[PDB]
Amino acid sequence: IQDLIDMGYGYDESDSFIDNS
Amino acid sequence: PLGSPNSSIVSLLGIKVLNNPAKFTDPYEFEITFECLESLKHDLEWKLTYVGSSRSLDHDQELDSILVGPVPVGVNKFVFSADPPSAELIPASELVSVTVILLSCSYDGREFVRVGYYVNNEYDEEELRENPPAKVQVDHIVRNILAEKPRVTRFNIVWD
Amino acid sequence: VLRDNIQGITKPAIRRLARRGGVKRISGLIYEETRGVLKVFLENVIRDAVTYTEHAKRKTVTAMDVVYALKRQGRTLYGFGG
Amino acid sequence: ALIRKLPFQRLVREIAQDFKTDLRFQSAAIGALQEASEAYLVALFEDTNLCAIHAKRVTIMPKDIQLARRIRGE
Ligand SMILES: [Cl-]
Ligand SMILES: [Cl-]
Ligand SMILES: [Cl-]
Ligand SMILES: [Cl-]
Ligand SMILES: [Cl-]
Ligand SMILES: [Cl-]
Ligand SMILES: [Cl-]
Ligand SMILES: [Cl-]
Repeated sequence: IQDLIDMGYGYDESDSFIDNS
Repeated sequence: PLGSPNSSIVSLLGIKVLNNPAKFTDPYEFEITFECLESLKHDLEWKLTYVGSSRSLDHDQELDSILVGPVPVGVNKFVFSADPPSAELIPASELVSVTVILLSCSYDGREFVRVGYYVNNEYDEEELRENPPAKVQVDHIVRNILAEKPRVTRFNIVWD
Repeated sequence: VLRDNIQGITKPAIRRLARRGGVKRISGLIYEETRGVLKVFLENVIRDAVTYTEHAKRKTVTAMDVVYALKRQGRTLYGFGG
Repeated sequence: ALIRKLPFQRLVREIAQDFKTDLRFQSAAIGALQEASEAYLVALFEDTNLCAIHAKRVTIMPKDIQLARRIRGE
């Protein structure tokens, strides 16, 4: 469950490829 | 009722390789024990595939296939005596080497389980092992199936 | 745009993963081989992932889209009846 | 993670856009893919190791990797 919480962390969200809306 | 990854009516309980090790040209004697939960309309289709080359699927050999049915509910056992591969269809550089055999079962053309084994091929004489002949001497090749370490891959299919 | 990002997967990363799998020594040939396999896996899963995404009339692949795609590779266990 | 996330992100972006350029990912989606990719490669190397061992060899070869793919029912 802890891995699920941290799963999205650590990537370059500046990338237009990433949409976290 | 309960959410489950596996919904298969049929599941394997064990497989014994009766003749191991064996000559390259010996048939494969698989004693297959499985469980069937419900009655099924169609038969089970077992296939044995030999990987002739690790570099591509172009040299795969379907060794044998058997239809088993009608399948009764409960624990079942049968012996699948599958034909050996053809040496001449295997690249000579890859014949006396380790490879893979795939024992799969499908229902109405839908594969639900695939059992992989490693198989090593080796000459039965020390001299031949140290110095492989230019032409492969098939009658001196012994195969060894790693029957204690099968890789069992289950798939989810629609049954009846 | 940049290409050949499969080369971004480094040699020590590949050795790292191999060691975790119990493999201590790998030759130079293993690197490109592993990269090839990794690309194929990623391609296959992303294909299946998008299928779940487009079916939901969306353009952004979500984590659950990936999970559903992963549930199709089939479960590989060691031994029978596990 | 055993792989740096930024190089993995670039790889995912490339493959995804080569499929359909009109496509975006959540960060947790990339994370899900990376965890699965790393787990898949580790398991692969385990069977790669087992292959070489049954071959009575001590060093893995490209063929061991390819055979490991076949044996895992890909
Ligand atoms: Cl099973
Ligand atoms: Cl070998
Ligand atoms: Cl030999
Ligand atoms: Cl064994
Ligand atoms: Cl290095
Ligand atoms: Cl990182
Ligand atoms: Cl890295
Ligand atoms: Cl090789």
